[PDB]
Amino acid sequence: MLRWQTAGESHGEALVAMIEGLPAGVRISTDDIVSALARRRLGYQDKVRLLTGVRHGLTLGSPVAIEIANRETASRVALGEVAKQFLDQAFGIRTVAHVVALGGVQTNPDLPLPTPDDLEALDASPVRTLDKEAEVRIIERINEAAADTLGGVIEVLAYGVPAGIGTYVESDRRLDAALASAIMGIQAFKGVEIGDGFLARAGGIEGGMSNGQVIRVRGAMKPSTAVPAASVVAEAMVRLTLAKYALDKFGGDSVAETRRNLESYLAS
Amino acid sequence: AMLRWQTAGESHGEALVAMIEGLPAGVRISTDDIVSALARRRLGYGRGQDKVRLLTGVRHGLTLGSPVAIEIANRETASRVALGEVAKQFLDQAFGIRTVAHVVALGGVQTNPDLPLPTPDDLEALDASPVRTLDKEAEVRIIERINEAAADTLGGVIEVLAYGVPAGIGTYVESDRRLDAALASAIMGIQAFKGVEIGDGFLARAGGIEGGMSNGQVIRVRGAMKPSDSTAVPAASVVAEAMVRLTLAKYALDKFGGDSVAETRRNLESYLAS
Amino acid sequence: AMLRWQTAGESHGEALVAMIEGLPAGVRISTDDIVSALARRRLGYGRGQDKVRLLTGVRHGLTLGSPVAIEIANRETASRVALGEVAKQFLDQAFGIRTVAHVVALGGVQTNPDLPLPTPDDLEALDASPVRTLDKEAEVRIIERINEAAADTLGGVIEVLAYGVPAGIGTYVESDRRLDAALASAIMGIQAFKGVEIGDGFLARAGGIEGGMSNGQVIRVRGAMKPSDSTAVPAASVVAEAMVRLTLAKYALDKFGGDSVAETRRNLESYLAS
Amino acid sequence: MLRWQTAGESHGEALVAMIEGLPAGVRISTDDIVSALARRRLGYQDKVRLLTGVRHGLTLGSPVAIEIANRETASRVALGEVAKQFLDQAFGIRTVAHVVALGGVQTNPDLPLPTPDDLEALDASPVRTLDKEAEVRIIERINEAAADTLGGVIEVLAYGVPAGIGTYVESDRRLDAALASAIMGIQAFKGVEIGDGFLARAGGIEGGMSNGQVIRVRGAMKPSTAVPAASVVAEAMVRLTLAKYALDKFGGDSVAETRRNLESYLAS
Ligand SMILES: [Cl-]
Ligand SMILES: [Cl-]
Ligand SMILES: [Cl-]
Ligand SMILES: [Cl-]
Ligand SMILES: [Cl-]
Ligand SMILES: [Cl-]
Ligand SMILES: [Cl-]
Ligand SMILES: [Cl-]
Repeated sequence: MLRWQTAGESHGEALVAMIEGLPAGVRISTDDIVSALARRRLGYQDKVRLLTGVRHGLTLGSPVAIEIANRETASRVALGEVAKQFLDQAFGIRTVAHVVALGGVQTNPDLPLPTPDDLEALDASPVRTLDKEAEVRIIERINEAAADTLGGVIEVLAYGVPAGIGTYVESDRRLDAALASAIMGIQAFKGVEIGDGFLARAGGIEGGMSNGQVIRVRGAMKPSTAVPAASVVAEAMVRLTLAKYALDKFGGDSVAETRRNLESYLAS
Repeated sequence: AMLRWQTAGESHGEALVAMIEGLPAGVRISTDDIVSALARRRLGYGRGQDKVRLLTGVRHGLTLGSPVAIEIANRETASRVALGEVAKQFLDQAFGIRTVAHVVALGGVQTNPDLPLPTPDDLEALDASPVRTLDKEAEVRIIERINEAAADTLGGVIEVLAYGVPAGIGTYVESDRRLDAALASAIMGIQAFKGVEIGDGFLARAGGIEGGMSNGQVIRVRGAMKPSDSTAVPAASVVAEAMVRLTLAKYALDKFGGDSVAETRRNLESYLAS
Repeated sequence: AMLRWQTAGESHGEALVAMIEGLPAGVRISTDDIVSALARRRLGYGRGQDKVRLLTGVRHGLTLGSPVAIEIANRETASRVALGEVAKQFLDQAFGIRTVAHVVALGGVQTNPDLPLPTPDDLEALDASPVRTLDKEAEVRIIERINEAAADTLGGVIEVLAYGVPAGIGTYVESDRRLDAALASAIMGIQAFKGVEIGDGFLARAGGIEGGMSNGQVIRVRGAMKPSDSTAVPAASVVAEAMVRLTLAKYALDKFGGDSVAETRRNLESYLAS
Repeated sequence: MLRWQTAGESHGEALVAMIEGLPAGVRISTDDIVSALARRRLGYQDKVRLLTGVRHGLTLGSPVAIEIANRETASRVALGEVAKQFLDQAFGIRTVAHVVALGGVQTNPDLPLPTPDDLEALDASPVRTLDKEAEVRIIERINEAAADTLGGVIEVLAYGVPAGIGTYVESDRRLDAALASAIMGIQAFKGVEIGDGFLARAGGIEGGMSNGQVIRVRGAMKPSTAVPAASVVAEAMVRLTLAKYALDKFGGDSVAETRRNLESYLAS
């Protein structure tokens, strides 16, 4: 079972993150993590060590512990980076995060959904959106406001998820249940939807199981603005939950065995 | 032992079975209580009896502290509603916690938010309403809206409110163990639910949970669902109530413990004296 | 979902109830199988009927994949023995794993270790023996020993053997998740048990588990217990067998999975082809 | 719930141990841990950092992570040291570990049981026993043997445990069940007993619950000798299980609240 723990005080010598149950063969580097941490600072000099579980840039199958030199989101974002690598390398699964509403201003829903290829443009946007018209209105609104007190709605999309991850049983063990819980557990979040949700299309989860479509998770939040950073942190938690459920369903001891189990299932 | 439960049964086998472990000795519970809560899951506006046995864990009308197994005669929601009736009796007797469920929107037709929140004393009236709301005005539009539609295909929004929850249940740690996270999970795990809010979230007020923990105010949980010939939404609210109760029972039991309703009651009384 | 089980019932209430979740569809199981396994828990040398319902999870004699609830008519060991009968049928049908239980010592009187180990084909003979051993010589001394004693106060050592377990079940990681650790826990959690060995441990042979994992040999688990007018030891062996089976079912299900006995069987067949 | 994880490769830059759910107020230092690690080397230059969860020599209530600079038992022994501090400071509970048989030679059971005050004498004994007659026979036997292949039986005693920790319910959640599992999960162990066990007085656990007596746990093992080190490692795991169960039964958020909950229960 993929399991993780974080540690470290706002003003201490280090933050520690530890993840267990990841298979051997995942390519992960400290520069990957430094890069993932920089992204958390974005919105209108991190040092990382991989202490255990890695040799020659690959996971070994043992527990991976990360030391980050410095409330904090760093350690969760670091874990999300490891989860990101694993999901892509083992399954072709990739996520995207963006802000779809901030301070009451909505983005245009008729516009194309962002994709993983839009990552550079989203990092470049001060409020993490491709909707250039909404962005300038959001910026105006931020400037009329203190900044970190404004609310918003964020969205995380997951591509390449194969159908069949989750359970048909009605319980918190369903995939939409686990995701809803992962988001709402983030400070400031007050709501979560799968797809159109309250507006109701399914958002890629139907009857507790992924259906093969894009998974669209939205989180409402209400506590220099904090909304873009929240989208990034939420992406980390969505990645971790997705990694956990995908590994439970197709898990092998090495990334190569894991793909091999995906191709088997997918060929029947 | 954490409060833990399980259900079983096929929609056309002889019986449905529900089991719950971790409940303290001394909860006052009867088959009658359950037959009653089961009746309510059938209410709902349309346009076109239950037998219960307490197989284990109860003696002389009171829980023993051991696992309680319930046989309900015969997807099903009965075993969960039954379970919520047991949680209801525990919450009220040990903590004076009571919940209420109502439909705040159905098929696009919203109710009026200004109207005062329903309270537990409004139960009989809520059961009497075909669409489970106190908004007479809205009830007629919703009925109109159902009539112009197949009924059970319409979705809506439900609300569950919890009165009397003391402050300090849940945790500051940002994780799954937060009370708001567990409730989101409890709702979202019910078939057809696509959304969940604490307070007026997507529009916002904390809804009684701040920083992962109950603050003493009324707790408000909303859920959006979208699936004779009746609508499914009022019943969804009754099921959501069942799961909110179970979660609240679990978390309250964890904080105030006790091997008996009396001891649990004393631990709360003690905690509130600081 | 991990194989998971729960029992309930009071020693003088209407029924005992046992429930097990996570079992694959297609296990062949009948009330009859259970009445039978329940009869065996009563065997034991002395000096001075069961009704079973499969309330859920079974249709046309086969498991459905959903939770299985069992009502046994009426401390008790019946619900665990019932549960072990279900695990027995699963183990044998999905993996060809079968177990045997026997008493290797009682009241200080040891059996002879040189004699060949009992096999599953020795069941009928083991049931026929008042002290559940194939050591005719020892059986008479034990009976002698019981006679010179209150019978149920005498302790002893029991052994459970598991044939056909494939290699690779459990883990290398030094923790609770090792197969030998889980079995130690399964036994030690039974009332009166004070000791547990894998193989000939205290005297030593691996007993089929090395480095936290099954190696393909026969698995051997020993347990030391010390509490008409019969001895309790032969029945303890039957209960220990029930818990060893459940643990083995859990761990095997975790490694070979499958939503059906057929699919699980194919995953093992696949694993053994490397 | 007291929860711990360990990480680190036999030949890597560090070993990491992390423990969560410990209350604020436990006095613990890196010198305590260095000392506990030295004890593991004993039998016929460790550097430790407390990365998180501690300030002014006291736990804060958050997760405690430990870095140890170097199969390994170091990280478990480190966790046992933290567990030791907590158990003594919160409950007056203290443990002892010793070898009661090695290579077939038995110690004298008529002799006084060791106590926590016997710690210096036990560390000083090359085979961890107060039975001086048995010790020289054990040493002879070791010398007649390769050394690390000899088996033995170890014992861990726990003093000051209050009656009532565990459960009467027949399951692996009983205290004797949890302890049996903690020992047997250690490599090389093949058997565990509570009290006289197979010999059968109760060894301090009756009907799944501690009874107020001394808890006596024995572990049979069969893989320069390794038996004394195994006794120390087993003590670490017994400490952790005891800490976990005691905290579940009387746990408060600070050591002071925890004692206070013990005195309450104990006064009724
Ligand atoms: Cl990407
Ligand atoms: Cl907004
Ligand atoms: Cl609606
Ligand atoms: Cl009471
Ligand atoms: Cl004996
Ligand atoms: Cl099948
Ligand atoms: Cl000490
Ligand atoms: Cl020995």
